[PDB]
Amino acid sequence: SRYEHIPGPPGRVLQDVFLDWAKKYGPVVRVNVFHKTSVIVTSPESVKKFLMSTKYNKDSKMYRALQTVFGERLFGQGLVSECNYERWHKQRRVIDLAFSRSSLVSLMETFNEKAEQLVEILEAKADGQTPVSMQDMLTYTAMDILAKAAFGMETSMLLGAQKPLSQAVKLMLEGITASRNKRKQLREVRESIRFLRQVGRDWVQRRREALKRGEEVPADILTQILKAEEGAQDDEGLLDNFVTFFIAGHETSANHLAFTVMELSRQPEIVARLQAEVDEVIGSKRYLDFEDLGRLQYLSQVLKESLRLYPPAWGTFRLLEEETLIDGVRVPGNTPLLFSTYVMGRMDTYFEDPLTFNPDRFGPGAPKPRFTYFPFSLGHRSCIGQQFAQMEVKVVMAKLLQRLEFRLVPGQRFGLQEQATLKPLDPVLCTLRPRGW
Ligand code: HEM
Ligand SMILES: Cc1cnn(-c2ccncc2N2CCC(C(=O)N(C)C)CC2)c1
Repeated sequence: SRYEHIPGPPGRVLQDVFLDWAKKYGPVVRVNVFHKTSVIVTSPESVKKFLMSTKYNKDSKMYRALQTVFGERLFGQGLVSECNYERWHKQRRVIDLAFSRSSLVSLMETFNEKAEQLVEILEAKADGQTPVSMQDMLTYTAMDILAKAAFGMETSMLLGAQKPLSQAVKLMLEGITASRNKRKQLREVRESIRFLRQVGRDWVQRRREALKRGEEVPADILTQILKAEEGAQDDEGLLDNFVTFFIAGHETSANHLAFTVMELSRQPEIVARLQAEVDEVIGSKRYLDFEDLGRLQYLSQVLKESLRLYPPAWGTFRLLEEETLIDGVRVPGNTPLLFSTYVMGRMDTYFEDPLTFNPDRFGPGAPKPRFTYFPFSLGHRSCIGQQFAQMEVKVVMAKLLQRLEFRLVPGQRFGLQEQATLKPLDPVLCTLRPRGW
């Protein structure tokens, strides 16, 4: 009864239903998400008010399925799932040192080496007939980049290594999804989460032994995760952030690459423009320097437009503590507010011809979306990995565009699925040819 007065109803995802309801019932709508009543707020005035203030914190109840799944601690109180401002701020300021401009410049060698490994694997299959799952290959690439860049470890998923780890990630993602929506599935999810935390324990002990033996350890994300727990009572906070960064640092990047390859397979004119830009900026060069990234201006526009239609992370929640009038609607206190870049990106009120893929929306002369577009969120709880992700994805896409042509296999769909994140429904099965052919 406390929400009954709020407007709302008497390869698709629940986000599409929410879009239909936002269009029909307006900027403040009652919905059920993760088994809880919430209110989706889709005005840019509400996005600005609630996301750009430290007054409004995340609603912990809407992060329970990241904290713990089926009684197994997962992300716990790591950087994503910690909803107490002062406990979040302490870890954020320490882990931020690993995402400095200087830190990220030093990662270009890892980005380039894993992107080059992926394109050599794909060029050997580029016979115009062998079907290749681009969603699988891009996920292996993202995992190998993350493991190396963040932890100094070689997963070698591009070589077919670490299949139990790959299985553990997939079952954990299925567990998050099932928790927010029997005996075998419980056992498999629970053992997968323990496996991932045990990977953390093993790799933290490997790093600690290296430091005690006096070996060279390059400062990385893991250095700062350890620094954040200096003098803590135990290792549970460290393993929360290990698992947080192990998962968050590859899954959305993979999803974003797969969506971009999927959408570009039906945009031959935009591909011909991207191929021309990479030819002009990097030419024959095997290696992209940091200064080359800023020169790939049309690619950066294409990747922004991909995130507008296909955001892997569709949004965020804030807790409304006190009854508040939002856009002419009385919203009771202690209510989770849902913000969706997926919903707002598909509203004609905010984007003209919203289903058209048009990179010129992000062109230099174009008016910037004002609080209608937030694939990395906004304000103090925005993605810490945003610049890491934009660099690694531009490196991978630039090297694909330099070397290969992709055709989506007929019958492959453009629809979405929601696990923990949004990603293509289908494997993005393509045939490949070398450029020139
Ligand atoms: C295209 C890629 C990515 C997208 C679309 C994305 C999106 C987002 C979004 C929407 C949030 C806000 C989540 C919330 O409010 O609950 C967020 C937070 C976060 N992301 Fe990402 N992310 C990406 C890549 C990364 C990468 C590469 C890393 C790590 C290396 C990462 C680590 C995190 C962390 C730790 C947070 C929590 C930040 C905090 O609250 O202080 N993400 N991301
Ligand atoms: C499990 C998982 C896989 N990838 N990520 C991810 C990657 C990078 N940056 C943010 C991410 N998450 C997306 C889920 C999102 C969530 O569950 N909310 C809002 C309730 C929180 C932020 C989390």
